[PDB]
Amino acid sequence: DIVMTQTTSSLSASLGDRVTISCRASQDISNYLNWYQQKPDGTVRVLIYYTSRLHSGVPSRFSGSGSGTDFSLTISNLEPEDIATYYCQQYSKFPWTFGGGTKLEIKRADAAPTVSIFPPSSEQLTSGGASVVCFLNNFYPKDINVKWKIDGSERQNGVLNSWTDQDSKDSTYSMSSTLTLTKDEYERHNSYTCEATHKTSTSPIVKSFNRN
Amino acid sequence: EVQLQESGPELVKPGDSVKMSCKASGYTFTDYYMDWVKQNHGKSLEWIGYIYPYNGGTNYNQKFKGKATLTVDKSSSTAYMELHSLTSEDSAVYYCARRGRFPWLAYWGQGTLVTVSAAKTTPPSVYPLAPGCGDTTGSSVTLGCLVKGYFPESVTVTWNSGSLSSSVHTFPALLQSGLYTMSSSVTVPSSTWPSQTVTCSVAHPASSTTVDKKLEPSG
Amino acid sequence: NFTLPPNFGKRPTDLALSVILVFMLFFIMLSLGCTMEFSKIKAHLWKPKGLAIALVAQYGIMPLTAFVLGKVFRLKNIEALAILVCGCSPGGNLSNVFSLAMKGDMNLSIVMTTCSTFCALGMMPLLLYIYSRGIYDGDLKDKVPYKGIVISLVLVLIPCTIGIVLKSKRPQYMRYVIKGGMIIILLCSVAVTVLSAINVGKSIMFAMTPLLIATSSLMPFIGFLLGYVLSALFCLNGRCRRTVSMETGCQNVQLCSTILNVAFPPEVIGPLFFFPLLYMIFQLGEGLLLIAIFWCYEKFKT
Amino acid sequence: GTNLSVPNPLGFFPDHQLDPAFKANSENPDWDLNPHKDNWPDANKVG
Repeated sequence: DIVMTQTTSSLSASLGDRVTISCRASQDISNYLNWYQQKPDGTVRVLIYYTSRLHSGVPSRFSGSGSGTDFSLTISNLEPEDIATYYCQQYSKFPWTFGGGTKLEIKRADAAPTVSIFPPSSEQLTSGGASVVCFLNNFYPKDINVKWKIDGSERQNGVLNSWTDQDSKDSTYSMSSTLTLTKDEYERHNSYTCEATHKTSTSPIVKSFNRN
Repeated sequence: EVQLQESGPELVKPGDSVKMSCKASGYTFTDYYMDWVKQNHGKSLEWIGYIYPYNGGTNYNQKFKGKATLTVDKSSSTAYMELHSLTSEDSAVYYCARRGRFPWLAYWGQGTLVTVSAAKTTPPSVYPLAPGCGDTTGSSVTLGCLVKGYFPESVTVTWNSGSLSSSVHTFPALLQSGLYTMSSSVTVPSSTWPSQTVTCSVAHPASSTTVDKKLEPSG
Repeated sequence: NFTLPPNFGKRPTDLALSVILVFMLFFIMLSLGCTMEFSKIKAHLWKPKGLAIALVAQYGIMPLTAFVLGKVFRLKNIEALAILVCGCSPGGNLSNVFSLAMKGDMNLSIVMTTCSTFCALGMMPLLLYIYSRGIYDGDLKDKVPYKGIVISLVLVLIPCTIGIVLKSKRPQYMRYVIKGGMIIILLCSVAVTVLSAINVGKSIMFAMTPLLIATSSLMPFIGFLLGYVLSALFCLNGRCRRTVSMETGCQNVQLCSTILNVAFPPEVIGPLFFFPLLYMIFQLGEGLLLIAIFWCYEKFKT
Repeated sequence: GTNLSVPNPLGFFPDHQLDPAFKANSENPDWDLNPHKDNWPDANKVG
């Protein structure tokens, strides 16, 4: 079994720039690699076969060649249509493994997320549970991290984070961090505060919520 | 032009077999291999196996040997795949591809989504959330609506009242324990929400339930 | 609905079958070269009339008859290609023992076999290129083994020259050595028949097809008849007629299987994966029938 | 070329070779180096 590895999981490309997607093989395959492109709405399409040949229909801007264990896929000028997930597949051995991890995104200036905490609803408490959510909005680098102070009780056991795909009017993502809880301990910890840290900013941003 | 059409979304309890159909068209069918590829939720592809329509010759991956059977039905030109004993570990989209001449996958189907769960359909529970005692209005205030508990992933929520199209964020559903949770956020100019009602409407066609409620400012 | 056995290549029975085939080849070649002379081989080399006519017959009849049979029988593109590769293949070493059964000037037989193998490694891609045009526009020129052919030629010539040296040096080992070799050959042959029957199983019913059986039946018989006719027409000795014919009739079918396996996936070549086996068994049966007929004819001449 | 099989004159299967170490009969037969096999769409078409 050949393990196919791709160097980068997410790559920023901007527009009218060429992105070289690098795929590395566990062992030598000698020019038996294919390239596939999966648009956000499924529709997987094959771009390059035999590492040097364009499939009939794909634009002539798609290129990329390599031999041995290192392979590349060049795009030249990058149109908005060429924003998708790219895969490298080998067929040297029968299992026919895939690369599995290259994603593209649009470059823009860094932005500080808009942070806002939300106290649990009144009817939520009567249901028999407790949930607090802090929202991060319109931040470009999607690799931020979030924490919960809980008055010096930093925990990550029961936290859930939901990402968001890049929009069209902008190029920034969003956050949905929830802290699932039941009753009889939500009031046992008094106040809570979401702690989102962005490496772009030297210091994090805090919103503190108080029962009273 | 060759085009492949799949069966459609499926929902099966654990341990109950399912079948995937791939209606080929645009070519004479019985001269090209048909490969099946499974994509995990994260987005990693694995090759399951192939079938030769002319004689039904099949060869599966080692992992999928136990739980993958491929049939062709050359009369109707619709390849099939069966999974037999499905656990919760296998899910997400399965693709049928037509290998062309040399060993490369040429044309792909739209993909069939398979979900394995024992949970029944449940109407969502809608919890409205408003800013607390901070009252940091500034220039604009962000509002939202939160739902949870609905099993089938067919929820849609639209404000339809002060939404103003833009400044609306939606988030994918998450699996806490058998049930899905999702939320949405909206940004409104200051002094508008405390005076003009915004509400949040959520529709769940699978359970045929619609909830439209407003949120009073906290105080 | 053609399905190969679940584990065809990797099985103890298949490895055993290959081992017995190798042992059969070695012992057959040793006991078969134990009846040659170096001087006669040199004389046949220095008089290339028989070698030239044998090569002309092989490489101008077998590919041509394969092409004509494929065109006449209206076979599929893959089926017509499978017979063509068999026709272009060199004459196998079965011709040597077959000619031994008909007292056919074994030195000429081994000379023809060796030179035919060499000319095969030289010109088989050429014959494939000029005969395949019309079916399989693909290359198929780099799929024919090249180093393997010469390696096999040397590895089968080694026991032959060992036996020749043994005969020339000291002949009193013949009775002890020859009988033992014959015994080994008989045991290996019955074992190889049983093992092939066990391994193939019921999958042979798929590849019999009336057309495949027909072409694999006419091709060796046509080769025998045409080679004999040409050798007789060229005013050759009666002894050389039998060996020339029974060499141009036999073929090395391993190359056809290997080339087809390399060039195409197993599912494309499914039903005719057993075509080399059918050709081998049909040529063996026809050769045995011809040997029996010739022996009966000789009995009539007493 | 792409074929490195040592043919056996009395052979009818691809694994019948003269190699002493019978790697063809093992789980990793390396006598063929042509993964770029041709599916030949018109293999079963007459003419």
